[PDB]
Amino acid sequence: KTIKIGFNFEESGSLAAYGTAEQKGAQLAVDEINAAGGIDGKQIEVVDKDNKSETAEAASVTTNLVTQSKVSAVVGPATSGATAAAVANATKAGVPLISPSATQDGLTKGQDYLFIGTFQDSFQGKIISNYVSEKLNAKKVVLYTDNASDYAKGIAKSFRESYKGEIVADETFVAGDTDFQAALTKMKGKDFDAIVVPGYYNEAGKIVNQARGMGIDKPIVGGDGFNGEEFVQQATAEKASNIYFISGFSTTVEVSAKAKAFLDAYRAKYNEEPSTFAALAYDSVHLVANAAKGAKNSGEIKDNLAKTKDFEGVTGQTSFDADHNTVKTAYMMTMNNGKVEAAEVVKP
Ligand SMILES: CC[C@H](C)[C@H](N)C(=O)O
Ligand SMILES: [Cl-]
Ligand SMILES: [Cl-]
Ligand SMILES: [Mg+2]
Ligand SMILES: [Mg+2]
Ligand SMILES: [Mg+2]
Repeated sequence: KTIKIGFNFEESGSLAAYGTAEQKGAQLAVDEINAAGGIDGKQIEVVDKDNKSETAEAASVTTNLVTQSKVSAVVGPATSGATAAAVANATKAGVPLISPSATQDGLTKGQDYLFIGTFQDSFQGKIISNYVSEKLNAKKVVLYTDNASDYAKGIAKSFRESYKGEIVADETFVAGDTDFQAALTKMKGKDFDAIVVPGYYNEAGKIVNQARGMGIDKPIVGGDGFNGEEFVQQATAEKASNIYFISGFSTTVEVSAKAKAFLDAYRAKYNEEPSTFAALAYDSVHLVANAAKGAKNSGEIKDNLAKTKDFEGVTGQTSFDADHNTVKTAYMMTMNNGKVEAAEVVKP
């Protein structure tokens, strides 16, 4: 027999770069585990569903995975809105759901069936404030945020709380926008030392593109939403200079053997570079597979995940606390000409 595992990922739509990276990293882990004999001698059977980057679809897909497909665990969604919309449906069926990358604070509170593989937005905002203040030496900044996003708003809230310099402009945009001219024009005529942009790649990359196009050269700093090659494609490699952003995976600073092995394996399998989201998803599959060893049913997989205190993976350790959260190493990436040239370990 087999062990059924569902994927619920943003494989198409506005968040596709994130979910597709996770699909690739998760599938690589499954393939390897299967080649090595499966779990308890059972092959992993994947039911891979695309949530289209939509919250209602993420919810519907979860119901179908847990009640029709009758999967034992779900990996994904990648993003916070979708994860928040999926959790109650997994919970009703008593199936654990692990999001490799949903950073919304408090998402796991009281959620016996939700696990989060990454850090939180409060942590991101604090790191951004510390970095722009102490490393970019910024006494004045522009804050430009996706107002249609709880993710972006959470990072912005934390940033404002921590930052002691002057926010000279606190402007907005919304997901789906493709024109940022008015706001950028308004910013240009003001002295500032950096622009902090909480948001996702479709908007952030276009913002970088347009800012640099109109002569704004100062540092543009983002949260984890800046990861991936689609951000660089939107910005264009030329304009993707003086860019800094948070990541949970680095190929150069304090690089572990597991990170090296994953980079090599992903390149061999896909002939592409992995993002931090592929790395987190690869670890999430291993966390579930390990938890499935000796598990008689889905509640036991959940219990076993909750007892995971010392897992070592591609993204360092995973050690779940009582709230199903794990501390994770974070890096501030330095990007020029669309390439990461430096990585610095950072913490609040
Ligand atoms: C892919 C994850 C994204 C960038 C974000 N951390 C979220 O929670 O929505
Ligand atoms: Cl553009
Ligand atoms: Cl400038
Ligand atoms: Mg398929
Ligand atoms: Mg000045
Ligand atoms: Mg090899």
